[PDB]
Amino acid sequence: MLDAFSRVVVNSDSKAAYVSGSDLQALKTFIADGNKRLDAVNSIVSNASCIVSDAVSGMICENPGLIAPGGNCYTNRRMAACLRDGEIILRYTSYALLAGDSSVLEDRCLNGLKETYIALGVPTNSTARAVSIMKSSAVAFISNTAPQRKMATAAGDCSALSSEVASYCDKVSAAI
Amino acid sequence: MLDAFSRVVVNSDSKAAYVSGSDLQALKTFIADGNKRLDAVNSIVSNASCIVSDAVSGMICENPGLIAPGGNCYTNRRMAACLRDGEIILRYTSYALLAGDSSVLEDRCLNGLKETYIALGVPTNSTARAVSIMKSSAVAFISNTAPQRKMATAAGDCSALSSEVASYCDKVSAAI
Amino acid sequence: MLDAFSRVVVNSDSKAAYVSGSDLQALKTFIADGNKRLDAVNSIVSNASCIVSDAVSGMICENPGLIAPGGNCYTNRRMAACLRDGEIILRYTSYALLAGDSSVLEDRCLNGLKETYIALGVPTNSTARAVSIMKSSAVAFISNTAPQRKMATAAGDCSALSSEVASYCDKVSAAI
Amino acid sequence: MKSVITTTISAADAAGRFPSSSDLESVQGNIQRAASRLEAAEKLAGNHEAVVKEAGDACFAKYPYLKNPGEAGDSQEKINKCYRDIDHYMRLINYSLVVGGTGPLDEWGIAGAREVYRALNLPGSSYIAAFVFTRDRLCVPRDMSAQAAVEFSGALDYVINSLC
Amino acid sequence: MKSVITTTISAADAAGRFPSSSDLESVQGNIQRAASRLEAAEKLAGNHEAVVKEAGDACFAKYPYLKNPGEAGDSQEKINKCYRDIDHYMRLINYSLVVGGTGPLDEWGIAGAREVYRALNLPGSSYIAAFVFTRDRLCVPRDMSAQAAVEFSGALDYVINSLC
Amino acid sequence: MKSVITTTISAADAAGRFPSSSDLESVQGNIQRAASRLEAAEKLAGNHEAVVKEAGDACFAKYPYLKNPGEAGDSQEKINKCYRDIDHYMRLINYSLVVGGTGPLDEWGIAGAREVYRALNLPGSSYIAAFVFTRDRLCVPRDMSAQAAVEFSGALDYVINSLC
Amino acid sequence: KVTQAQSSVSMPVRKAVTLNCLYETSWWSYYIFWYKQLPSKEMIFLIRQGSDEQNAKSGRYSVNFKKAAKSVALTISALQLEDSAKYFCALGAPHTYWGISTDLSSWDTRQMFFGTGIKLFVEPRSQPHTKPSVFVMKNGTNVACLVEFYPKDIRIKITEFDPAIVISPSGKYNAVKLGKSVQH
Amino acid sequence: KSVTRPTRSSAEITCDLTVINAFYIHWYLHQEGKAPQRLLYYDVSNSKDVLESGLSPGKYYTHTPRRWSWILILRNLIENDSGVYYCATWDRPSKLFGSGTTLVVTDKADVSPKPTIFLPAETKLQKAGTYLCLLEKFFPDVIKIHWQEKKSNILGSQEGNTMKTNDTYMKFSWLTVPKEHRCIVRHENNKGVDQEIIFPP
Ligand SMILES: C=CC1=C(C)[C@@H](Cc2[nH]c(/C=C3N=C(/C=C4\NC(=O)[C@H](C)[C@H]4CC)C(C)=C\3CCC(=O)O)c(CCC(=O)O)c2C)NC1=O
Ligand SMILES: C=CC1=C(C)[C@@H](Cc2[nH]c(/C=C3N=C(/C=C4\NC(=O)[C@H](C)[C@H]4CC)C(C)=C\3CCC(=O)O)c(CCC(=O)O)c2C)NC1=O
Ligand SMILES: C=CC1=C(C)[C@@H](Cc2[nH]c(/C=C3N=C(/C=C4\NC(=O)[C@H](C)[C@H]4CC)C(C)=C\3CCC(=O)O)c(CCC(=O)O)c2C)NC1=O
Ligand SMILES: C=CC1=C(C)[C@@H](Cc2[nH]c(/C=C3N=C(/C=C4\NC(=O)[C@H](C)[C@H]4CC)C(C)=C\3CCC(=O)O)c(CCC(=O)O)c2C)NC1=O
Ligand SMILES: C=CC1=C(C)[C@@H](Cc2[nH]c(/C=C3N=C(/C=C4\NC(=O)[C@H](C)[C@H]4CC)C(C)=C\3CCC(=O)O)c(CCC(=O)O)c2C)NC1=O
Ligand SMILES: C=CC1=C(C)[C@@H](Cc2[nH]c(/C=C3N=C(/C=C4\NC(=O)[C@H](C)[C@H]4CC)C(C)=C\3CCC(=O)O)c(CCC(=O)O)c2C)NC1=O
Ligand SMILES: C=CC1=C(C)[C@@H](Cc2[nH]c(/C=C3N=C(/C=C4\NC(=O)[C@H](C)[C@H]4CC)C(C)=C\3CCC(=O)O)c(CCC(=O)O)c2C)NC1=O
Ligand SMILES: C=CC1=C(C)[C@@H](Cc2[nH]c(/C=C3N=C(/C=C4\NC(=O)[C@H](C)[C@H]4CC)C(C)=C\3CCC(=O)O)c(CCC(=O)O)c2C)NC1=O
Ligand SMILES: C=CC1=C(C)[C@@H](Cc2[nH]c(/C=C3N=C(/C=C4\NC(=O)[C@H](C)[C@H]4CC)C(C)=C\3CCC(=O)O)c(CCC(=O)O)c2C)NC1=O
Ligand SMILES: C=CC1=C(C)[C@@H](Cc2[nH]c(/C=C3N=C(/C=C4\NC(=O)[C@H](C)[C@H]4CC)C(C)=C\3CCC(=O)O)c(CCC(=O)O)c2C)NC1=O
Ligand SMILES: C=CC1=C(C)[C@@H](Cc2[nH]c(/C=C3N=C(/C=C4\NC(=O)[C@H](C)[C@H]4CC)C(C)=C\3CCC(=O)O)c(CCC(=O)O)c2C)NC1=O
Ligand SMILES: CCC1=C(C)[C@@H](CC2=N/C(=C\c3[nH]c(C[C@@H]4NC(=O)C(C)=C4CC)c(C)c3CCC(=O)O)C(CCC(=O)O)=C2C)NC1=O
Ligand SMILES: CCC1=C(C)[C@@H](CC2=N/C(=C\c3[nH]c(C[C@@H]4NC(=O)C(C)=C4CC)c(C)c3CCC(=O)O)C(CCC(=O)O)=C2C)NC1=O
Ligand SMILES: CCC1=C(C)[C@@H](CC2=N/C(=C\c3[nH]c(C[C@@H]4NC(=O)C(C)=C4CC)c(C)c3CCC(=O)O)C(CCC(=O)O)=C2C)NC1=O
Repeated sequence: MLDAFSRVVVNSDSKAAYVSGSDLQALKTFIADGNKRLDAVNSIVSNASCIVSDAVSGMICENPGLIAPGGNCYTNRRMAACLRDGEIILRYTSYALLAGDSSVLEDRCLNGLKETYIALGVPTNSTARAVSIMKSSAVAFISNTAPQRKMATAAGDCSALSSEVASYCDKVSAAI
Repeated sequence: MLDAFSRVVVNSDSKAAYVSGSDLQALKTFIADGNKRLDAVNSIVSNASCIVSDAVSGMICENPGLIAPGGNCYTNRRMAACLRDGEIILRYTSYALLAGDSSVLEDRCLNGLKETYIALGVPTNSTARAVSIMKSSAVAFISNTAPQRKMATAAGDCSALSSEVASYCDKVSAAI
Repeated sequence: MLDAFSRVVVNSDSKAAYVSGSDLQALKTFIADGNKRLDAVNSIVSNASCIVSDAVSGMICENPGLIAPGGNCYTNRRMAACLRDGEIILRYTSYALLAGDSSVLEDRCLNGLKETYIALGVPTNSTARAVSIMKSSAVAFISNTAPQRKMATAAGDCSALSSEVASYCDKVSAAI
Repeated sequence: MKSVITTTISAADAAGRFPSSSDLESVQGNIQRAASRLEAAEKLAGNHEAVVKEAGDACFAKYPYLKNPGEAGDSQEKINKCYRDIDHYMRLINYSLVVGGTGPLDEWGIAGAREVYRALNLPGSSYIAAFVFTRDRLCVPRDMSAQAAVEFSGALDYVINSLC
Repeated sequence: MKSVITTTISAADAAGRFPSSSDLESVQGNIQRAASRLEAAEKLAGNHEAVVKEAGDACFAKYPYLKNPGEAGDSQEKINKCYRDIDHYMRLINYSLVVGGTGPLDEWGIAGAREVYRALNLPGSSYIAAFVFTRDRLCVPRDMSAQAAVEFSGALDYVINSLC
Repeated sequence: MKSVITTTISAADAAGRFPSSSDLESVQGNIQRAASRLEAAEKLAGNHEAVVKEAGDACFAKYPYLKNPGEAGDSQEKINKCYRDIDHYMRLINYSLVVGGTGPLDEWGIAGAREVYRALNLPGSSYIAAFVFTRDRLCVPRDMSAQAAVEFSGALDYVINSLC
Repeated sequence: KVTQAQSSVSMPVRKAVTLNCLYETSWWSYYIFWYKQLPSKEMIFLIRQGSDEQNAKSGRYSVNFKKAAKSVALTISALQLEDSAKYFCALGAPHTYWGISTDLSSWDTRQMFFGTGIKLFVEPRSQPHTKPSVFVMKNGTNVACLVEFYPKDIRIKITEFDPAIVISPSGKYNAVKLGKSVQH
Repeated sequence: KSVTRPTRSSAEITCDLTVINAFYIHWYLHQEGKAPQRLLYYDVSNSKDVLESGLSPGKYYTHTPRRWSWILILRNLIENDSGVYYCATWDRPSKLFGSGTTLVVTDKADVSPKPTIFLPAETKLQKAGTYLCLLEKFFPDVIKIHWQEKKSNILGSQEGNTMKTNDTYMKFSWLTVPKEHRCIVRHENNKGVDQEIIFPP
């Protein structure tokens, strides 16, 4: 897997170039925002069960056909598989957020996930809805705008990290 | 794998319905014919070697090219594999007869059997002929009409179980 | 495996006691010397092959029977096994130094090493000599008193880490 | 689906052997016990709505705290979902009685149930209370025969043990 | 025992390599965050009895039904065991803060806690309520510095997530 | 690509867990040490041509036999390939300083380098001479800060140990 | 089935009116919805009352639900002038998964049964009688006579059309007679 | 808001439901004297129409002009088919409803609303006048007259009732002005966009 630094190095390696000043300054910005990034990852992981359960429950509430017989969330086995998949997707999204790069997510969760879901009959629209609710809740936790759970952090702007989390979730949605 | 009772349950679960009176009556009929079904399974398994060997021999005698060089029954290795695969088909047919449902047959024998035989070069028509001779011999043993074996059973009609065995063999033949 | 903090926690857990003030102060001293500890680990690992070759060559020169026929360092296969074992012991000693605890060394290198060496016929005296020469070289590198290579570090007393390295190597010698 | 027939056939298939005397003997046991099994299943199918109502009422009576905000029964929607869950379990018990084994329950209501209930803040004690009430409410010979009662109470006890 | 040091050393050992730049960097992170997490550990160790008392009181105030007969906490011994369990969890949280990772929690309070609590009819919601009260009750810097509070609330949220 | 972040994330993924306190702590160590290792990377990227040429000159001065026919460097093409290899290693060292781990070196310059150099008759002693000269040539604070020098020399020593 | 027996109820401003709606049902759990249809025919949701919930309240809007009597009559309180509409007692079971027919429908296919509606007229409050000022409007062979008059009793030739009496925002009445005097 | 179509024709019932995650779209008919009743609901995912029991297929079709858009199609219109139609989808607390369009089915002229304008004595008396705008012989009666300013987008304007003249309808509105207040008229038949009338000081 790769991180932001590993991504910069891989990009530089393509041109046989030592890491340029612009890339070095970008990674210095990454480090200077590293405390904010750790804040964001802590906010996601400290509410991971909250995020996943809320997203799956909302996906079910908007689409009660998922829990109807023949639906993909009927059969507590399938329900637990759905909650597990939401937790796995959020875990790899948190990995990507911590790393600053989506390589871990794309290579270990999204790699072959679409065809796996198609073979299993997992509805891509419902999965995308669950991932989008996870995105909204995770972004709210990054920005500390969750109505029912506020995590104390020093005042600042983490819109870059919220946008990064949204980008990882959009990558998850586009992969399927 | 599913039996007749589990097949009824699965059909009822697709409707989120408790097992209806009609399905319960069908399963009660299955139970009332259970001794006949056990006798049918005993008839098949007590002559399984005879059934398989006779069917393979008839398939070869009708298609002597099978034991010719390049034929798929030439090479005692290939003959043993043919007898083994015929015995496996009869074993899964007997499983289906005992269970009253073809789920075990398809899932554990017929899933990918056509593709496997195509890859191996196993002739589909000769395999179908062997399966059909197994069908006729097994049907005769169910109805105790086998000219060279009379299983002592109480007098009655086992044509339903004979038709079930024929349907399982037809499912095997259509799978390949 | 346990580190110094994990060791303190395990010791406190035996009494069902929260980590005491004295233990917290000891771990704070560990942290304050943490830069020194990283200095020492870097000094060992940057000269790991140096140390291993120093030790194995000295053990062979002191006991030329090791490379004589029937000796345990004759046959390049056995010689490379000896070099690999020296490297492994040094690697686990560096793990213990970095962790500030012998747990990793005891559990993953020394556990059963004596009986393995006895079964293989590895001479415990020669192995102990090699480990002691590794101890001398590693101690010299910790204190930056190696005659041939010096590593630039800020002036300070690293005798505690040198004694820790010596204790780990003597624990290796006691195990064998 | 875990049943007598499927268990014996799976064992024979794992051993790669034709159905033998023991397999037919087990199916004979299926035949003999099917009377009580299907009696219990038919009674449950015919009276499940009242049984489910009683089980849910007992569950919420023993645990009124479920109606508190932030708990599982904090709204009529999820009170109805509790009753629907009890109906799902009773339907799976009906399926188990029809099948002759815990197969339907194992695969559709028990597998992953622990993870779902932990993730959704559903205390297993509430399900256990509903099923215990259903088990102890059963009356012989008023509700069913003694052996049908044995099958029904065995399915309920299996669910309870899966939850506790 | 999962910590920074143990994680990096285990990774290096799995790859069979000497400690490298990344391992020393991770131990530097141990050094950097030790001040905050050890301040949290010291505060928790010095005030654990009152913290545990408050957490247990909040747990039993949220769920008075636990005092009903047949429930966890229907006897004074069971209430004392509840407070002792909260004390055990707070001690493991102190151990996690000292260690720098969830190692002590994972091995000594979390692993198998699911099976233990299912077997003994211990609702995880009660533990969750106690730890949520402890987390929300913490004040900055009245109780501890901002970063010590971050580590303490992180350990508490880790326990909560292990329970939900 | 082995680094602090990749190591901790890979360990958490192997254990199937969210990033915990230890993972964030290791990343904090990455934050702390990034200043030194990125200063080293910047200096090496800005002065690599002189460093590479000078390491190559040292390598061929210590081993003038490499110019003999049949040896690596017997032609100007092979000498230029030697300097290009030293440039590749210095670029990989720059990458290692940037990522904070030996990842780039491990995967792009060290893995298989043993087989390549044995097959192409490239003695490891020549590379070791070049890198030892580069390591001992560095001066503090003359070329970089003390800790940038520590990281640069650590990368060089890692390469040397990979070659010896 | 929903049975709103009475329509066109009248109640003054700043008053409380109870709209008595009944229902027939075979559902164990259900919800009762109260919609007002605006003159723009915009069906607007007001309050939701379920079968197994405490009597619903939405500030001004409140419900007095019954289970055995099946009387879920909505009560409006402190009526404003712009509260007159056609109020519909809607019986549906959206968020219900148990206690309905055995169909394979996921409650998103379930219809909301309506009563025939009850129109509410918010008459203005009792107040001293007001003398109206009268202007007769003419532009292009068209005569319109607009008349501050309470109660609705102003009691004002190619063609003359029905006068339109409306409740002014001033808590009074204003009327227009359009055709091709004072009596209040 | 109104759709007038001859008998034995086709009527298009669009609506303004901006629901994105919809799975079913219900079409309610309020025939202004009975209860609003469903004719069918549109299975959005599978694109099926479920007509209620006793009906005949080919009477109602739900068209999808865009993504999240629906239109009810009525073949061989009859007068009984006249009424008000809503597209209804369930929301979390309730069932959301569109603004509702009125379908009047006539057997088979210029039925645009003809603006008769009465520019107003009152400013001498109460220093506050009123502008009343009359619209006559339009079809259908379904119309919407509200008054706005040239500077902003709905001023409280007194609205008289609608009256059938012979077979078309008449309606007026006035705004007790305490400026150029315009009189927006929304009708089916207009000069395509909805109507509008200017008023000077
Ligand atoms: C590292 C990556 C990683 C993943 C992301 C998952 C992906 C994944 N999901 C499932 C399996 C499944 N996944 C789901 C989940 C879904 N059902 C829904 O209704 C939702 C829309 C959706 C989640 C949001 C379900 C229901 C199953 C079981 C399918 C079945 O048995 O029919 C399976 C098959 C094995 C199993 O059942 O566990 C796999 C590999 N697993 C992994 O290891
Ligand atoms: C490539 C190598 C190879 C072999 C070695 C043979 C082996 C072989 N033999 C037979 C088949 C047979 N083999 C025999 C032979 C026997 N009769 C006797 O009296 C003796 C006991 C015995 C040898 C002396 C008989 C009689 C059959 C026919 C069996 C039957 O259908 O009853 C068959 C089955 C197909 C068939 O009917 O031909 C095979 C594979 N075939 C091969 O392809
Ligand atoms: C150890 C396992 C085991 C079995 C093998 C069966 C054997 C078995 N079969 C039947 C009973 C029967 N068995 C058959 C079978 C047949 N009769 C025919 O003429 C057909 C050729 C054939 C079809 C397969 C019939 C028709 C009956 C019904 C007779 C009756 O019930 O009186 C009975 C009931 C008593 C009896 O009638 O003898 C039993 C115990 N049951 C078991 O528990
Ligand atoms: C059974 C088979 C077997 C062999 C094949 C040899 C191989 C072998 N050689 C050496 C050891 C050695 N071999 C050499 C030989 C070399 N000197 C040079 O000038 C050249 C570069 C090179 C020969 C071309 C040297 C110099 C050492 C000692 C290394 C040192 O300590 O520096 C060692 C290490 C032990 C020791 O110090 O003796 C071993 C295992 N030994 C065995 O037991
Ligand atoms: C994780 C811990 C770890 C270790 C510490 C080693 C321990 C170890 N060493 C050997 C094996 C060996 N170890 C040695 C080493 C020695 N010979 C001498 O003369 C010296 C005195 C001494 C080293 C100082 C030799 C020579 C062999 C090979 C013996 C043989 O094959 O006969 C073996 C058997 C397998 C093999 O040959 O690789 C093992 C498990 N391996 C591990 O995985
Ligand atoms: C990620 C990698 C990494 C490391 C490798 C270390 C490197 C490192 N070492 C020290 C710091 C030090 N390093 C040493 C080391 C020693 N001095 C001697 O004279 C002894 C021979 C030797 C014993 C091992 C000492 C004594 C200090 C203390 C000086 C100080 O802290 O100012 C410092 C603090 C600042 C400084 O003074 O340089 C740092 C960052 N830390 C890291 O984060
Ligand atoms: C399929 C499973 C199944 C059950 C578990 C029962 C459960 C059940 N029991 C009763 C109803 C009843 N159940 C009993 C039975 C008893 N009361 C006692 O005090 C005795 C210990 C015991 C045997 C006399 C009685 C007496 C009633 C009627 C009064 C009551 O409601 O308790 C009712 C209400 C409807 C009715 O039967 O009148 C239901 C649903 N019924 C089923 O169909
Ligand atoms: C095939 C078998 C099968 C089941 C057995 C059920 C089990 C089940 N229940 C719920 C979901 C739920 N189940 C309940 C029920 C409860 N309310 C209480 O007061 C009690 C604690 C508890 C019953 C005793 C509640 C309350 C929820 C929703 C949780 C919430 O978000 O509030 C869910 C998640 C999907 C959903 O929201 O419907 C599932 C799979 N469903 C199935 O498909
Ligand atoms: C190690 C963990 C740790 C905690 C989680 C707290 C938890 C805690 N809080 C209080 C007790 C208290 N704690 C506070 C502090 C605060 N109260 C608020 O309402 C504010 C949000 C916040 C900062 C102003 C106050 C004001 C009291 C006394 C009043 C009360 O009991 O609420 C006490 C009893 C002893 C005391 O008076 O301090 C304890 C143990 N203390 C700890 O040592
Ligand atoms: C090992 C664990 C570990 C962490 C969890 C972090 C915790 C941490 N976060 C910040 C620091 C910060 N944390 C945030 C976070 C946020 N603030 C907001 O208002 C947003 C809602 C949110 C976006 C995620 C911000 C904005 C800062 C910058 C404040 C500063 O540097 O002064 C700092 C720097 C000093 C401080 O402010 O305390 C630290 C140590 N670092 C670590 O080493
Ligand atoms: C990123 C890695 C990096 C290094 C390894 C150095 C390596 C290096 N430094 C110098 C350049 C120089 N560096 C020094 C300084 C010193 N002289 C000594 O004897 C001490 C060891 C040291 C600290 C006092 C001097 C005196 C020169 C010029 C003379 C020379 O070439 O030795 C040169 C010669 C060319 C030049 O730069 O002008 C080279 C190759 N530079 C880098 O960019
Ligand atoms: C009853 C059926 C039901 C649900 C379940 C939810 C599900 C849900 N949660 C959301 C969105 C969401 N959910 C949470 C989590 C939530 N906030 C907290 O502070 C805590 C502790 C939470 C645990 C539940 C957050 C933080 C958000 C971000 C947006 C927000 O709520 O403000 C969103 C919006 C996603 C989007 O923007 O597209 C949905 C649909 N909605 C429903 O109708
Ligand atoms: C000489 C080349 C040769 C063969 C070999 C056979 C092979 C063969 N066996 C059959 C059919 C068949 N075979 C058996 C097996 C039979 N029962 C026993 O218990 C004993 C010991 C048996 C072995 C001989 C049975 C019981 C049947 C059922 C029909 C019947 O024979 O009456 C059929 C008829 C299939 C059909 O109906 O389409 C064939 C072709 N025929 C050939 O021309
Ligand atoms: C010719 C047969 C022969 C040998 C081979 C050596 C082997 C040897 N090396 C030692 C010890 C030793 N070896 C090294 C490594 C060495 N030092 C450096 O600075 C670098 C770069 C090195 C690469 C070779 C160090 C650093 C020490 C520590 C003691 C010292 O040399 O000061 C010791 C002493 C161990 C002890 O103290 O018990 C011995 C015996 N001696 C012999 O008689």
